[PDB]
Amino acid sequence: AKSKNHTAHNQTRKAHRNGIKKPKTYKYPSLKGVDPKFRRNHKHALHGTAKALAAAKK
Amino acid sequence: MARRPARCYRYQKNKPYPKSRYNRAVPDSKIRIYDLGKKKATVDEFPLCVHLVSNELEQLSSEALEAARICANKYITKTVGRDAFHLRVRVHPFHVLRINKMLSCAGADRLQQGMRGAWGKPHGLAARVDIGQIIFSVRCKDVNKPVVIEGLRRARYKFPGQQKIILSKKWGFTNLDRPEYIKKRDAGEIKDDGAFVKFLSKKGSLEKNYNEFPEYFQNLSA
Amino acid sequence: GIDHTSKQHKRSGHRTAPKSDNVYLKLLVKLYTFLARRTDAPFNKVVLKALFLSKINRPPV
Amino acid sequence: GKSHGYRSRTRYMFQRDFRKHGAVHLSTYLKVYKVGDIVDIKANGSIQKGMPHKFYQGKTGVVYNVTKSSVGVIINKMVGNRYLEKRLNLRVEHIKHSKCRQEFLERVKANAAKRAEAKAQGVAVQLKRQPAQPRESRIVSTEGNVPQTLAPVPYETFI
Amino acid sequence: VNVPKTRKTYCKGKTCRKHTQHKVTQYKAGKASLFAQGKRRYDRKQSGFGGQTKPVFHKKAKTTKKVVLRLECVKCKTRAQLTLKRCKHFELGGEKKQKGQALQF
RNA sequence: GGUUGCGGCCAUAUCUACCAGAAAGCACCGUUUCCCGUCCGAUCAACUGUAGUUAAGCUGGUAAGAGCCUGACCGAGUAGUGUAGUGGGUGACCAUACGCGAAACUCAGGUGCUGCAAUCU
RNA sequence: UGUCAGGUGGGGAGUUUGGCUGGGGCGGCACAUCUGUUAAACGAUAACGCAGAUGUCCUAAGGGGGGCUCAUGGAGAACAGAAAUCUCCAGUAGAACAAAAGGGUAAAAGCCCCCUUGAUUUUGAUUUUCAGUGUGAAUACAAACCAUGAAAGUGUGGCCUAUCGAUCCUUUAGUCCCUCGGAAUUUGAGGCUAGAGGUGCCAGAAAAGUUACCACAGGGAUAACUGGCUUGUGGCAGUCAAGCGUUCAUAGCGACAUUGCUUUUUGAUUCUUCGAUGUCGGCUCUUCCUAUCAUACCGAAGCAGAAUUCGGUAAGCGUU
RNA sequence: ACUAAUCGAACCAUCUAGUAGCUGGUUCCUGCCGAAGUUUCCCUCAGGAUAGCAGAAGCUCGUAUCAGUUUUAUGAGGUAAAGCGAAUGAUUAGAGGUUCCGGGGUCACCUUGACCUAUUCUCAAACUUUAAAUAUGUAAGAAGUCCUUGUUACUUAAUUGAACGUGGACAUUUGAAUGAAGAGCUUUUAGUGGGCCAUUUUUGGUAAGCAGAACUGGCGAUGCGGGAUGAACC
Ligand SMILES: [Zn+2]
Repeated sequence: AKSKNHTAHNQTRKAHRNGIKKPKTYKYPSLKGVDPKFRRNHKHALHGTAKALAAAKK
Repeated sequence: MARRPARCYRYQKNKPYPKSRYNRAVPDSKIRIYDLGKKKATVDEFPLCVHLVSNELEQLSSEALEAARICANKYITKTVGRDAFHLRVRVHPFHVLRINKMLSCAGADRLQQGMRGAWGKPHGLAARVDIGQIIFSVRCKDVNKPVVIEGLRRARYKFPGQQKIILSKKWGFTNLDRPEYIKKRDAGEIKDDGAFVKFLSKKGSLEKNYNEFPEYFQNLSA
Repeated sequence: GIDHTSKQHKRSGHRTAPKSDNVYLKLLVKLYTFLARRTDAPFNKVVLKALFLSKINRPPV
Repeated sequence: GKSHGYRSRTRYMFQRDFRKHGAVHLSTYLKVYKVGDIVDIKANGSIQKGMPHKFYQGKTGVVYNVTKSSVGVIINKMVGNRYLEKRLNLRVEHIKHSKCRQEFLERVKANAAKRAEAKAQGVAVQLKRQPAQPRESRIVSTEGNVPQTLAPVPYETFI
Repeated sequence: VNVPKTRKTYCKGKTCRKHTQHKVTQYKAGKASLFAQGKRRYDRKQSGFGGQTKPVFHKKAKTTKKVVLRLECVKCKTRAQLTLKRCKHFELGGEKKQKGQALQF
């Protein structure tokens, strides 16, 4: 009938049982939501610098 | 309704619930007069200051203050006359106590739900006090001292808990110790203001300091 | 009575022997167990722990 | 009933400080934010456009995006047993540079500087910081400084 | 709520691609137009025995309709839809407000 | 060092009274053809830097000034609080141990500081 | 008479008759949302906790720009009075900002004035609720086209925090696009992309009662008995003493408070019992408690005697 | 009411082993690991799905991209406290001062009806200047620091800058402390989704072995020594 509405008891026990863990930040994060003006550059800048090193590699 | 015994609301269980725009329908406090005796005497007329101080942290019901105030006045008045003292009820009845209204009639279980929506309606007022806070302050001439302590002793009996009669070293209701206030009053930095006194500060516009306190500048110069 | 920071008696979680029944595939493990142990070359250690992989973990090349 | 609106329980988090109401000082829009900068979040309530949620006030995270008037900040968030990544649209009025990171940066220039002279002379220049070490021995003289005794003071009502 | 009979809004009419003048009207649902796929199915399901076979709405909570505006480009005759918020009472371009006006009753 | 234009921090700059201001500058100030605007060239706009002028404004100074900003071994290690106890207390609460530690109050100071550019006895 | 159609038709048939809930029913909405507090200075946090509010309103009460400062107070000005309009001074906001509250706002986010429709299109990403799902709301952008401004810039509705709705079906718009599969055309239908018609039980069944004739599954997850916790309520006791008591507080009472005990009431609760603890009263019968009505022995009195009143030891003995 | 001891719908057989979110039962041992009663949604509250907690299968590597931790530095908060001679709201006592917007008593006539100022007392969950303690965000590098100059349709007045770079130099310490029990990732599934108590902070109630919450730890699932005895206390 009348049941307890809410109880955060043992909630932090549970989270720390498996450890509270960072998202393990990687180099080169996703360019997701990054300024579309900036992104439409970085494609071309990378395209230019790759061929430049390719031409440098001959 | 019959007044609930004070044993119920003795302690500071609940957070302060004063008269405000969220606390609309409340009765008024029983105590209305807070300064008694020769209340308009100057500060020097009543040098000795006695305090009735609670040693514990409870709630003084508003009307208990009124109840003790009439008793403290009544012994004091009849022993040393009307104008030999001035008592001030320091603490004030701001905490509004709550009562859950109940039906105790025949078979009241039907018409009443019990504890569903059991937020209590305002029952009265009380004065919240902590340890060491002054309840009553009487100021009088020093020879009157036996009378005021005994008179305060009769008032102590209307209060729950334990209270103490302390002979304060202050000069009356002032915040100055007796020997050094005498130096201040003698040096002339003190103008009465009906019931209390004005102090001359070393900081301020000198012209105003001269306006209120010519005697200090004359006393130093002379 | 000690506190236990980690799970006790925790199996290493890695295959130690091929839980296939294949006798020939255990002969190769017997050979490479000897080579991995009796040599300092990391290559034998690698191949020994690649012989235990399941069929899904041994994809065709 | 119960409310959990976008800005509930913010009676005091978005109050402008005492005598600090009104116009935001103009250095705010002048600070330059580059992707990788570590910034904290202190939402000055005066600017209503682009406020962060009340959870991020005080949370310090890196800037991943830089926009016309806003910058994009990454903040780790407590959700269950894992940290999530939260990319925020933040008007620059609500952020400021973190002074913790610049202290580390200026230290790095200090570490590089003293290591440079260590290359020439004085090897083992002791790069790493040292916490407060236990204090060494010393002599405490008494010329004119005889130890004056103290006694516990008797209880007085003082009232 | 009052909105004018005209509005200069966008027109993606493949020819305009720019803010153009519009004539605007209140959305009309239109005739139910039996032979619709649901109506053909519903008539087949309702015919026979068993009475009512699909739910019939009974409980009404809202009292408004989100008024939709039938934007109509004056040049290319392209019709577009714009939605407004809920409104108890709605008018189309009438009695333009004037601030410093008397208390006419 | 003063002034102006633009400012940074945003009262140490504010506020209320009094005093002072060489040179320059600022402003007040003079007039409505054009522009422009208002009930009203008072605002704004234009034009003369010409008739004058520190009275303003402004700037600086003065006040046992309020305020504001710092500090203080002044309050106060106070209130409060984290941890612990088979601590006291009927309870209310309180003391203790290991820590952290205020605010009001009082006292002592101070009253803008600079940045770019031009200019000035 | 046969078929079809319209009505009538609890005669009869099937089915339903929400949830939460200090048992249920009544009430209410705590069922979707919002503000402050509770909420214990990150966050999160409940109750049928408290104060309240929402299902709208606005072509302006949106957007931009320009001018000015508001509430109030004071001084004044024929009618003019506290309050008709004008003028000046002080005016840190004490006003206004559509609507609840809170936050925010001074050459403004307020009042007045000018122009306008960005309250538009394409989608995508992000924040809150969160499963990092949806809806809702919001932030930043990009590609466009517009609005305003001298420009910078601002604007993707209301200063911000609420103001709202899935699949199916209908309908409207767009793409003039796809399909109708034996070719073709046109109506017609079905698709794709944008909305609307609503589901407030608000992640969304289409749904009226009774059972004191009842039945089943169970439930002490939940009442009616008792017992237990507490004692508000009832009773009983105590401290102080303004007074009554001719005089006198305390012979006897005792207002105003205030401290306790009891489970001889009624409470509040749901811990035990729902695969049963036989549910009031009376008849009868025993024992126990003392908070004593009488009796034994006393003390006190405004007790001369007698009647009485209070109190002590005392439950042995009686109490029709 | 009665209708074969059966009646508010007989009896017999079948569909039928009808349905059950409900009750009871669910059979050998040992070993290792080992919980949950909470989120959200549901005509949902005796039940499910989903996340969480647990097992197993492991997989990639080999002391780290780590941590229920501290220090240092830098943020954020508005609770406790404190404050009303500080704002709003209240509030006790007085003291000093008014337009013809009231003298009510002789026309401007002392004239008791104001507010304003300097004090005084006590406050506040929906007040606050200020403001702790605890708890809380980030950082403490080799994915970094510095130098050189290449790409870009982006940005700047610019061959300025932004991002990514290219090549060069960066051990006693590769840039605080302590520890690491290996670290990281995946799959999959069981059970659970009725909780209860203790300290402290708490809300409603007079109070409760009352109802609801926050942190922590326990009992559930746990024996053993103590509290004569008891799930929680030591
Ligand atoms: Zn068009």
